[PDB]
Amino acid sequence: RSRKESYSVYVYKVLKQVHPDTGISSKAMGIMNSFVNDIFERIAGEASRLAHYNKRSTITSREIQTAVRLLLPGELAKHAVSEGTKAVTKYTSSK
Amino acid sequence: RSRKESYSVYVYKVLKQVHPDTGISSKAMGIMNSFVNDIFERIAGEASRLAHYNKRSTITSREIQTAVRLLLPGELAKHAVSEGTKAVTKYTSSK
Amino acid sequence: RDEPWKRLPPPTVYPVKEARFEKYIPPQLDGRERALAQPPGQVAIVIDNGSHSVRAGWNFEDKPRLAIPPIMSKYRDRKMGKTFSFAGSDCYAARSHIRNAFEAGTGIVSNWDVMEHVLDYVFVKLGMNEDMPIVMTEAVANLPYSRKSMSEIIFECYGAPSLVYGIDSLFSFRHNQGQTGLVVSSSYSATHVIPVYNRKALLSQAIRLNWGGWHMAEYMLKLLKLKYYTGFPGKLNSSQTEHMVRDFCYVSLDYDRELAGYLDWTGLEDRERIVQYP
Amino acid sequence: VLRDNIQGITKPAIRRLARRGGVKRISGLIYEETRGVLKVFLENVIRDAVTYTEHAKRKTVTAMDVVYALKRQGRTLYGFGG
Amino acid sequence: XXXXXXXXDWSKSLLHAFRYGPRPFDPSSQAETHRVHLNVERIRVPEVLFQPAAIAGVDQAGLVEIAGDILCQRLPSLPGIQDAPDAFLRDVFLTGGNTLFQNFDERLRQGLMALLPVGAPLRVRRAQDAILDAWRGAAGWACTEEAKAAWITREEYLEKGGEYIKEHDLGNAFA
Amino acid sequence: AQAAHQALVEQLDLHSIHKTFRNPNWRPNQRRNKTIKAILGESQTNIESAPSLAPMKHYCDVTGLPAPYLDPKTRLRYHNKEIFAMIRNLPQGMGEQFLEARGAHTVLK
Amino acid sequence: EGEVTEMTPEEASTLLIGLKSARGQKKLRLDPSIYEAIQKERVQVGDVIYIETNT
Amino acid sequence: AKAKTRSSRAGLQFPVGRVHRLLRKGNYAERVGAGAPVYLAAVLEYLTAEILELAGNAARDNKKTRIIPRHLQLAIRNDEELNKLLGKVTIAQGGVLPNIQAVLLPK
Ligand SMILES: Nc1ncnc2c1ncn2[C@@H]1O[C@H](COP(=O)(O)OP(=O)(O)OP(=O)(O)O)[C@@H](O)[C@H]1O
Repeated sequence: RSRKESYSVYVYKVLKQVHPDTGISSKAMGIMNSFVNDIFERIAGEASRLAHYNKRSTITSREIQTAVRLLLPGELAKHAVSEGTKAVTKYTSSK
Repeated sequence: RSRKESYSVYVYKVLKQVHPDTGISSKAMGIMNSFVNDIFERIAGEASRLAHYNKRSTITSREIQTAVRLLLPGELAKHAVSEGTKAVTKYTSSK
Repeated sequence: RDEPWKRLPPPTVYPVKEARFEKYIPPQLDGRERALAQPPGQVAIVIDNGSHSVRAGWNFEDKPRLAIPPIMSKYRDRKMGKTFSFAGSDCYAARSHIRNAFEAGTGIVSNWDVMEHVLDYVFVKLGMNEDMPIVMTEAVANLPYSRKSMSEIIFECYGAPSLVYGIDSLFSFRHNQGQTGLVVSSSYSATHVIPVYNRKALLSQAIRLNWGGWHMAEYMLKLLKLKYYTGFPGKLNSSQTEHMVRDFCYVSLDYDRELAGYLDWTGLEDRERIVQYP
Repeated sequence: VLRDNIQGITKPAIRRLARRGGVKRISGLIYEETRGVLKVFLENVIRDAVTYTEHAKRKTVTAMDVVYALKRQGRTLYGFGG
Repeated sequence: XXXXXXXXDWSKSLLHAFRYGPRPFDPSSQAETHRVHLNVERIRVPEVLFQPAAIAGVDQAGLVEIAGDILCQRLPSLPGIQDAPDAFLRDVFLTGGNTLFQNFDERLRQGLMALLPVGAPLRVRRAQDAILDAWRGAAGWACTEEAKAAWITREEYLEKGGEYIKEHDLGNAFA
Repeated sequence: AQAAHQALVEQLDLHSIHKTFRNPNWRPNQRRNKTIKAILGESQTNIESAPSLAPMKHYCDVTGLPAPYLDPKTRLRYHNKEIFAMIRNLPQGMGEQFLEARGAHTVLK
Repeated sequence: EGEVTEMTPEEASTLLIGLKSARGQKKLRLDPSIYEAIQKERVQVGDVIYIETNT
Repeated sequence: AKAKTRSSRAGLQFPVGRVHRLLRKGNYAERVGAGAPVYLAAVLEYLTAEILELAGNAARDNKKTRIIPRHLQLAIRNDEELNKLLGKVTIAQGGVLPNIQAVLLPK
């Protein structure tokens, strides 16, 4: 079995946040999972190359932010960056 | 002085091997250097993804060979695998 | 030109002789009744521990009673809820969890959990309901650990008065009434050459070639796998290639002349041997 | 090894694909060309897929092999993994 | 070519003769694709006993060369025996199961005739029941005085150990 | 229909017959079923195999005919130009299997 | 007729030659003047030769 | 103890040790095999040779004994495989292939 994991439960939670009375099929869920994984690999990769280009051996939130600025086009970036800076602030308000 | 490494002497040696009576310009030298760097990053990247796909933490000559089979097209790949196998065999023999 | 295949005769084809089972389960108990009637000191059970065919019987006869491969197989059925374990020729080669007592390619026993069940099948089908001496064969220059483990299985598992090891080719020498010669014996695992001087083997200088009938079968399988190159629709077992080798191979007298003119068109219809499949 | 199968991509199927693509009128020499293009495409994908399968020392081409092939070819496919 | 022929395939290539035979090609029928043809495998596979290093790449010597090495280079150089060619060549016989091939003893006889000096009374024969005489020899040996003087009883196994060897003239060397 | 096959499976069995002679006091050891390398490593006889030193007649390894010359790209002995054609257009992954059948494949590690 | 098996100088002179045929080899003791006719010919290890014994 | 290079043992020119270091400190895997640097160096050296050869040919064609970017461009854009390999690569100061369509040709 090996406990094959995914981003299922999280996608479901966010779905019920933005739309309480709206469901999702299995195929669409798999597509959302593949989307999450893809963006993850892309951002993390670009962040890795960012750290490597500047001879720095650490991927901080800065590299992630720059990677988002490079990858996500237009407003999608802006909002995302905000949603990041928010999160990392709250994490520093209870740690 | 902070010395910066390059593939200059190596591509020069290769140049002398294949064409003893020809020269090379500085611009074309940098182009060849960037070329070798790009292919290195490509093959090593694809080999890394190959190792990660099969839950392996070691890039052996097999991963490199498969990566070359995936990247280089047709006869180029054939001769590449040929030269690679020859080199790794000759290295295996001569300790 | 229609001539080279117009007057050509219809082919004479041979089917596949795969080593299948055979419908016999004898619980032969008529040997112990004759064995207990002889005077003591002249009754012993002889087991040829052959790599292709373990043979076993009593010494006062001429043919061996049991002649089986070292194949065993054990199962568990959850649709029935029962553990099976039968061995020998009773395996069909429909299920196969086959593992052999001999290591593949060398006549040195190193799969003792199989050899124990093979000897168990031997002592069951001979009839043991209770202590006879055992004469048993081995390979030339056998490893000491294998002899130690075999002796441990003979004494500790079953319980025997005595056993003694010998080389089977030298037994066939002593039965053939020779005194001094050069025994060349090509077995299933290796081909031995042993010089014998006045009924004594000179084992300090015997030489074994590392080729045998199993190597014949495996190399024949490799060449039929590489001859029919684009994919052959058929299960290419090793045993059916062995039965091809048994009845379709002969050592040529003058090899370099026979070989170079072998695939000529004139007369290939009588050199060629053809095999069907279902 | 069966026979042909390049003709398995029948005429009304290609017509359907053109309809979904938004094509009003189709030539007669379109179908063979489409069969050729699809052949080249499938060759390029299956080659890399089988390569990934061989590197994993498997005799069964998995879906993830196809996904990896498509991703490295530059056509990421969602709904199967990766 | 048609104008020249009017004015005037598989049968050329040997690979069709090698895979399929002199008959024409397989039309992908039921009882035609499922056929294996044997041409060279008849004489290539039982030839590895004599030329091992070339056909199958086993880096050892041939049977003829091993027999010649023992008869001509080791046995005359061994002290304690009288006649190296005049005794060992009286009876060279063939025992094992991988021997019942047509024309196997004659090949070994021609090889030893090429190796040995002229005039040696070479007489190569074979056993009577090649796959079953290995059992019958230990059957006839089993209840004699040398076998009685070579058994290992149970208390001898309990005392001497496991790797104990009664040195018989048929068994291996004692240790 | 399958009752005869079931009876043949049932009567051909070892656990169906009670072991009237097996000693139950004996217990098997785990450290068995080794290889020749392991047994030779325990004892550190069977080193009487001898190689050769003689000119070998090299034959073809695609077919069995005598072949006098090899290749630079794939190192295959071959008889004539038909076999050379079939060597230079064979699908990949088999040009190494011919050297596997002949020996000295030297696969990567 | 036959293939030379060995070229062994015995004394220190007489040189034995084994002449291998397809029927059997045979030792042969040579005079120290016929060996200087063998040696002018380029016979090394395994050349088949044709020695007249008388002439 | 008379040290020798790994490139010499592999019969190559490209640095095996350098490639090995880059693979180790390049965030590609936790561990890296011993055949990987020699194999990779061999492939890089081979590709280098294939380009430099055709580039030398193109240089010879223009009566010049020094390979310039133009010669590299002419070498890559003619070799279909090399072109596919460098399809998304722009060679600086390499120009384009002299190619004029048949329709634009004089009547
Ligand atoms: N009629 C036949 N013609 C040719 N070969 C045969 C024939 N019958 C049996 N064989 C061969 O004999 C071999 C079996 O030999 P056998 O079982 O006597 O060896 P073995 O005594 O088990 O070897 P070992 O002593 O190493 O265990 C098989 O490989 C089979 O190919």
